[PDB]
Amino acid sequence: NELADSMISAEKVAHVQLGNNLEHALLVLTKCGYSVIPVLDFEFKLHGLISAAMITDAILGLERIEFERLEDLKVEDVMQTDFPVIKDFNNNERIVHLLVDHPFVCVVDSDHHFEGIVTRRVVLKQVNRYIH
Amino acid sequence: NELADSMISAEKVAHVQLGNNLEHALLVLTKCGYSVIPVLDFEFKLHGLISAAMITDAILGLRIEFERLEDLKVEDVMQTDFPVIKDFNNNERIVHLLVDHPFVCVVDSDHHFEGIVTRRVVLKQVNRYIHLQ
Ligand SMILES: Nc1ncnc2c1ncn2[C@@H]1O[C@@H]2COP(=O)(O)O[C@H]3[C@@H](O)[C@H](n4cnc5c(N)ncnc54)O[C@@H]3COP(=O)(O)O[C@H]2[C@H]1O
Ligand SMILES: Nc1ncnc2c1ncn2[C@@H]1O[C@@H]2COP(=O)(O)O[C@H]3[C@@H](O)[C@H](n4cnc5c(N)ncnc54)O[C@@H]3COP(=O)(O)O[C@H]2[C@H]1O
Repeated sequence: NELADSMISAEKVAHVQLGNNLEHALLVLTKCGYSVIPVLDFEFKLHGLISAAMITDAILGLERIEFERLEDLKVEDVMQTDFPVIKDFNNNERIVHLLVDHPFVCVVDSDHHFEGIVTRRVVLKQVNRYIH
Repeated sequence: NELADSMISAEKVAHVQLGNNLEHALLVLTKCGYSVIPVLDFEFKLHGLISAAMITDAILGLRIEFERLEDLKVEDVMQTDFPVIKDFNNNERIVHLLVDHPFVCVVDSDHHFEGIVTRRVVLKQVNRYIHLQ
């Protein structure tokens, strides 16, 4: 229902490049402001999602949060790999069902090439539009 | 509408307390799994919202300076300008805020924190409507 024409194009999407370390990923997360962003390789294929909580949980020590380890771990060590996806817009009831539990959903082609995202905000804008 | 009945009760909402340091706030954020949560005082008054993004941005030097986490208080970085629900008389205002806020706190007239209203409850009704045709 014209969620297709609303998808946030991949090139406007903040992301972390695969292979980067967690120090770098924290920097990208902090600068862009977004709490969960996708992880891509140099061909812009989607491998996972990353957040600050994923990074911090991975450096929890027995006495302190071991930040010195941020340099040593890479984003693929801690990124989330099981996450829903959209391959086409012929099933946009699925998008809405999905958005109930996921702030955004990645859309990809058959080769898992990252096309962009659909966000809750897109839907809620339309809901507020039909009431007022 | 039924928006009132679907509020998440306060006892189910993770929060950090005033006066703690930024390291404490990170541990709570990381442990509870939510990325933005309220800041309450010892009487359950609502004072702010805090995320890891606010925390890390506050120690972002010229490199991130994690050593200052023990010296900064949550009230030094928490967000203090945010909307709140006082009543459920104007629920189309609640739909309007969810456009730009993943959740909105509801308070009583003394700013005691009573719970939150999340985008998720509106999205469920949307999904329900489409399932009925
Ligand atoms: N820089 C900004 N400008 C304006 N509003 C902002 C904003 N940052 C956050 N918000 C508001 O906060 C909501 C939650 O953002 P969060 O980063 O947790 O979660 C976001 C974020 O993780 C991801 N996302 C959205 N846009 C993105 C982008 N350009 N790049 C990367 N990720 C994005 O999708 C989730 C849902 O986004 P949605 O827009 O529905 O909902 C957003 C948006 O309504
Ligand atoms: N344990 C869990 N079980 C089921 N689903 C989970 C979950 N943790 C996260 N999610 C899903 O992820 C969405 C975004 O969560 P986030 O922590 O960014 O953003 C959350 C968080 O900042 C806050 N929030 C919601 N419930 C909370 C709670 N019990 N305590 C503290 N904050 C909460 O309101 C935002 C919107 O929450 P909403 O439920 O609309 O949307 C949630 C929820 O649908």
